[PDB]
Amino acid sequence: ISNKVDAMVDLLDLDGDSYH
Amino acid sequence: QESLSSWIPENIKKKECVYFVESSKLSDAGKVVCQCGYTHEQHLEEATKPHTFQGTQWDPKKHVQEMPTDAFGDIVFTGLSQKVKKYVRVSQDTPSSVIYHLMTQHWGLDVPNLLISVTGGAKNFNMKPRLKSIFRRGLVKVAQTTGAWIITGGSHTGVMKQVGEAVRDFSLSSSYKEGELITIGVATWGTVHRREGLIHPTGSFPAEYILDEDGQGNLTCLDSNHSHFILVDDGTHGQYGVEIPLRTRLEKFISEQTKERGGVAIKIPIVCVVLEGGPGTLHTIDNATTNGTPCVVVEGSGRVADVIAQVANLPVSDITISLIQQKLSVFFQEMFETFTESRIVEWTKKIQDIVRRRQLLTVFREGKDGQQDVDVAILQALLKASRSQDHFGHENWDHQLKLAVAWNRVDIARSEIFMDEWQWKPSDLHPTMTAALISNKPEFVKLFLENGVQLKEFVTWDTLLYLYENLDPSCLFHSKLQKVLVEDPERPACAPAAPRLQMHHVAQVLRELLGDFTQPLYPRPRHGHVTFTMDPIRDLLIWAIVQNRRELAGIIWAQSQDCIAAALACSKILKELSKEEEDTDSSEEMLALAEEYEHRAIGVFTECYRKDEERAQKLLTRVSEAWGKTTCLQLALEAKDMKFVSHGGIQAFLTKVWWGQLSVDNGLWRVTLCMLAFPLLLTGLISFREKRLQDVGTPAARARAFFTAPVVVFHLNILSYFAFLCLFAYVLMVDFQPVPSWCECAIYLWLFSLVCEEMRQLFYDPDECGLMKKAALYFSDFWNKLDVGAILLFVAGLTCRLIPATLYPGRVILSLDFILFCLRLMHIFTISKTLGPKIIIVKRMMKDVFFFLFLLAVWVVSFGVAKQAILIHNERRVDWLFRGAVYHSYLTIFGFPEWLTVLLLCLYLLFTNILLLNLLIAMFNYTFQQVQEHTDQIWKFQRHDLIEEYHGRPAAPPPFILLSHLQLFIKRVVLKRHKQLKNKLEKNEEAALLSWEIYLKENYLQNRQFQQKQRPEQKIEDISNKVDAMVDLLDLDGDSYHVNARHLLYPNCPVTRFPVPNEKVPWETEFLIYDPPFYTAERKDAAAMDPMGDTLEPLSTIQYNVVDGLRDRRSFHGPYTVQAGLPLNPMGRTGLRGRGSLSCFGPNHTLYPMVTRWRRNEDGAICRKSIKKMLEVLVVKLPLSEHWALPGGSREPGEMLPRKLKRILRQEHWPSFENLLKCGMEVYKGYMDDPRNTDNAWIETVAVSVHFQDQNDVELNRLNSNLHACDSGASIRWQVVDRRIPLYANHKTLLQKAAAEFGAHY
Amino acid sequence: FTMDPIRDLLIWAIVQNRRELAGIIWAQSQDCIAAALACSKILKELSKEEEDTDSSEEMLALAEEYEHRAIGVFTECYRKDEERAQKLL
Ligand SMILES: Nc1ncnc2c1ncn2[C@@H]1O[C@H](COP(=O)(O)OP(=O)(O)OC[C@H]2O[C@@H](O)[C@H](O)[C@@H]2O)[C@@H](O)[C@H]1O
Ligand SMILES: Nc1ncnc2c1ncn2[C@@H]1O[C@H](COP(=O)(O)OP(=O)(O)OC[C@H]2O[C@@H](O)[C@H](O)[C@@H]2O)[C@@H](O)[C@H]1O
Ligand SMILES: [Ca+2]
Repeated sequence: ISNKVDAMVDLLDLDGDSYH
Repeated sequence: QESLSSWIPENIKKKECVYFVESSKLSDAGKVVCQCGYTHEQHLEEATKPHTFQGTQWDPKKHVQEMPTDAFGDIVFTGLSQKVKKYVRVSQDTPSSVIYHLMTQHWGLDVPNLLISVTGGAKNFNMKPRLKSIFRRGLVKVAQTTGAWIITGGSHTGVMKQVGEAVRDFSLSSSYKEGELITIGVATWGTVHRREGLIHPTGSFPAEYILDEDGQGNLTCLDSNHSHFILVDDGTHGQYGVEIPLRTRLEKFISEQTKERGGVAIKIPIVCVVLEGGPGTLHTIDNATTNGTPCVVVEGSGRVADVIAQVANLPVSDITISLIQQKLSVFFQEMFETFTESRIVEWTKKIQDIVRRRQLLTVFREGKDGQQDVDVAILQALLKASRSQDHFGHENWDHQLKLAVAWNRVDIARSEIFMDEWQWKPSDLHPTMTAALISNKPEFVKLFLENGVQLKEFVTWDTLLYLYENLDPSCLFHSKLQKVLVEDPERPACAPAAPRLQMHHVAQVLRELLGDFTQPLYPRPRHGHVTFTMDPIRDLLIWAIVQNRRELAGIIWAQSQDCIAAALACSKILKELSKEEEDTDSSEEMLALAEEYEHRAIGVFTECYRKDEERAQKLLTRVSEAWGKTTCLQLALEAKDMKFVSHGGIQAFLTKVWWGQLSVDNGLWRVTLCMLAFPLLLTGLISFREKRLQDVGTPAARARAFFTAPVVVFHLNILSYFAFLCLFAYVLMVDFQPVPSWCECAIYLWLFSLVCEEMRQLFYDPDECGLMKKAALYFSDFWNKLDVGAILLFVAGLTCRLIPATLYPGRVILSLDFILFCLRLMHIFTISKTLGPKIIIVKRMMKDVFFFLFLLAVWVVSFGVAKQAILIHNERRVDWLFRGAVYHSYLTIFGFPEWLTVLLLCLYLLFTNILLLNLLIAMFNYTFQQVQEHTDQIWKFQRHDLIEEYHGRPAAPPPFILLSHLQLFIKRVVLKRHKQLKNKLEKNEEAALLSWEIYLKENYLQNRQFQQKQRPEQKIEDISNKVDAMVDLLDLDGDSYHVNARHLLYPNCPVTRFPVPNEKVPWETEFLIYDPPFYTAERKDAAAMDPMGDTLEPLSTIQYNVVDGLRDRRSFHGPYTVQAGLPLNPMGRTGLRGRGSLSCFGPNHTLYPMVTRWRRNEDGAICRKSIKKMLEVLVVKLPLSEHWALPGGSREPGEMLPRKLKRILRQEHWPSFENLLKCGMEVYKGYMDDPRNTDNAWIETVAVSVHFQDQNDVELNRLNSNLHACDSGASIRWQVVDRRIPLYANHKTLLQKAAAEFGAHY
Repeated sequence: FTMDPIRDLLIWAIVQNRRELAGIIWAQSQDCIAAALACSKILKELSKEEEDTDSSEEMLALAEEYEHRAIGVFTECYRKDEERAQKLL
């Protein structure tokens, strides 16, 4: 359950000048 | 005390209406009232005289006068309490310095740390029970810790009654605790019921006031719980509200003008708070918030609270006067119809001017899921207000944090106070560390540690003394320390009776708690910057462990120096303390803590054993310098540290001592066989370790090293004792004579040798200890008791054998002696593996079998006397019948006549053969059930002292121990343990050993906390915190006017103006109720200013928007409209008709010059902000302005208008030169917002800015020399520029407008 | 009105083995240490004559809980001020 809810909180937390 | 009673009629005044101006509306049975009607037919306490003018509508400025006050003093309520209460009647206008000097000096109230001013509804107040709960715990809990000053209105009604009750019961329930939550009440002198008894012309040092809740018409009576009383008088009688400006004015002067401890100033923080109110409440909040005190309102509480809390986050322009009465009439639904439009516009104006200043207000929100405290609200209402009030203040940074300690808010203090912008040094956290420690707050000391406070630098000597001065008085150790310190006899001469607390006192109680063997820890002085002890963290550990503070001690153990001594000492102290506790809940926790510390000691030592064993053995035999010159092992012995001594490696150390110089594995039978033959040891018969003795065979050294081992001396003493018994038995059996034999005298010689060995067993003193205590620890031993009983019986028997007339007595006495010696040999079986555990149970069951056997004796005595009385003739023989019946009773106990014989034998069979056997069965079941299996650990703990006693003993069997006694007795005639059980190591060695130890501790701690992370309760807690963060994350998915003009309280002129909302400001919008008073100043009819303050006459003829000669009566912005021959404000409406204190109508033109320069560092380069730079302005402070402001003058003269600001300030002749140099740059011109604006006479300005770019010698040199500044002013000085710097807010607008011209910061 | 109302309601709610109702109305009681012991005495004197194998166990455990409540109040009042707390017995 803890691994499930940590995957859940990870998924919910998921939401130049060119010179010489 | 009489200085007060003289001082009050000198100092304070009180108001007096002097003339009868008879009121038109005659009062309710007070028809003779002259518009105040206090105590006469008139409003007079003197002759109601004509006074040369009977002025109709007698002016309160002109009629009412001041008089010296006599109504002061003390008070008591008749029977309702027993304590006394101070009270003072005070004038309407009084300097707050006077009242502060009174309350400090002549009342004896020290300076506070917090000022809560609570306000609410007085006569008509109703509350839900949930609101009632916060007053009982939230207000009292936050008042009682910080040492607050609850200031409120003094009344017996409503909310003030709730505060009065909720502070009273705390004082009763405190159970004679020190200190009382001081409470000061302020009410008006007019609306007091029975105040005629209070006026005593002399000093009323006693007084009596009886409250009566019957005669309350217009008036109201006092409350009986407030501890000081202040009665503002006004001269009026029934007025409500003459106490608000005095309370608000006094609160500020107390908060921000009295504490200046190391610096400029430091302000005592201050909070106003409301519950539910009406028209008195809004005026109080509005008058308070202009003075800088924050205000927290509570949601879900009452009428005014809800209508403020609904309009909290709204924009300021969004308030409609319709919306006000709409939200008003629903919450005021009892008296909603009692509202008129003028009351609606007044309340709309007040709510507008309050919710403008969003910094100084907070809502409690009534979160109602935890319903946490007032404290979480009050802290944020401090912090938001403190930043806005000042940015350079440092008192709030250190004064605030301390307060945040006392309510246990670590998330707030971490997030808000410890973000940035403090620039603290770490040692500056030292005093606020200390109060975090005494108040037992582990979280804040953990946060200070993670922020970088060093314990080793922190604990000074005097700091430790102060720590012990403030022990928790509930604990047992405080009572024991008090019982010592009161019984301290050597403190004769001092100013007081209770002398002091010195460190040798707590050292003396610690020595008696710890045991006799240690030395005193702290020395007594035989008589700086920072005196340090030998080891600081030891002392703090002792302090935190005597008071049963668990989680605090668990932190500061982790920084300890030498840990294995420390955990065992803290186990010993707790076990010695938990016996004398006598409270059924303290003893269990105080025991389990000691068990946890035993676990910590085992956990460190089992690491250090596994890393390197032979070094880890050196850790036990070390003598610790810290804990009073003892070792670790003896400390573990005295504490009955059962689980510690049964560890494997320490038992291996004990065995390695036991087998001595030779190896440990060669068994016992081979030991007996090499004991049998002398050169068998010289042969390859036995083992050895330390192979220089095993390989290189030096047989003299090998024989000496063989005899040095204590197993050898043990077996030799056993053999000699055995032969002693056998030859003693032979001389006792047949070889006994009245003349002494020779086999007898040899045996008496061997027993003399035994008694001299027991003598040196008693007299040996390795370290100095109590000699009587040495005898006590001797005689506490079981086998010592048996040995001394045997020797005293022996010398008594030898005395009896020296009597030839008692030979058969004396001989059999020496028999009984023999029996004692037999039990001595049972001592041998303690050393076995398998028998000692059984011997323990015998030593157990002796204790109750004794008290059983006494009962058996009384039973058999009763039986014997009964049988002797029933079955004999009447006889009194000496030893015939009594001894015959005693032998018959011994035959019975060791193993018509028909009915009586059957009755006697059946009584014997039912009694002595049955029930006491069942007592024995039950008692020994209860005994043997209890022993369980602990017995092996009891034996392993019992193993040590035998090895000790044989290690100390000399090597000879006791016929030859005299050879040992002679050399030791002659060495102690002329002028120290062995170095295998206690040795003082090299200092250089001990440093390396302790560093190795303190390395290994941190390796223990990680495994400890990591496996503590695997308990399931920890996992459930982590899952709950995860899902609460998850539900929080998922739950996550105005019109600019002249607002300083509309603001009330026209300065230096006690008048008012009309309430004007944000709607009816401009001249375009019609306001049908707009009726401002035609207000003029007293100096509006005066000198060279225009006399048109009373321009209803045709005297108003000067030029409008044109220069009427020297009066350039023309705006820089544009042409003002004229109505009824007077100009109107082009900006809108202000609420006051007339000229006011201004010179003339329209604009009154003035020039505001500002000087600017750069702020350099110590080098001379520009100091830098985050992006911009630092700027300096030169400002003035007048002696009666209490404010810094710009040196700007009225432009009534042409060029000397800066000299009209600064003739006295700048110079006289060089001032005209700098005025020639004053050709600078202009930033802003036109109409200016100001509180001195009516609808007619406003202020227009021109603003010039002159600058110093170079900060060396140039234009600035002329400003330096051309300065005669000290003319008629208090102070002028240069000043840093920032957005928080003190000034008029009107001038702050000028600086924030002109700071863009040079790019300074903000 | 009677001499003390909440006493009577406590008696009524405790003779009928209503647990969670009695636990509420104990909290408003007047003199609590007498009340918890009286309600323990009534339950122990009643649970003997019950003769139902399921009612007697709950009717006994309730009395044990009320003994716990009396101890819990008295150990507070002892710790605050001992010599006044002796006057309570
Ligand atoms: N100082 C007073 N003492 C007792 N009663 C009062 C007082 N002032 C007003 N009252 C009565 O209270 C009634 C209205 O009470 P509310 O509107 O609930 O309270 P409010 O008038 O807002 O008074 C706020 C009160 O709090 C105090 O800090 C302050 O002295 C102010 O008077 C009125 O009928 C009035 O007679
Ligand atoms: N824009 C403003 N912002 C704040 N306060 C103001 C402003 N304009 C005037 N005041 C206040 O109004 C009060 C009366 O105004 P003036 O006396 O006309 O102002 P000024 O002449 O600059 O000050 C005279 C000073 O001499 C002292 O006797 C007196 O204490 C006052 O500080 C003063 O105390 C001043 O502090
Ligand atoms: Ca002995």
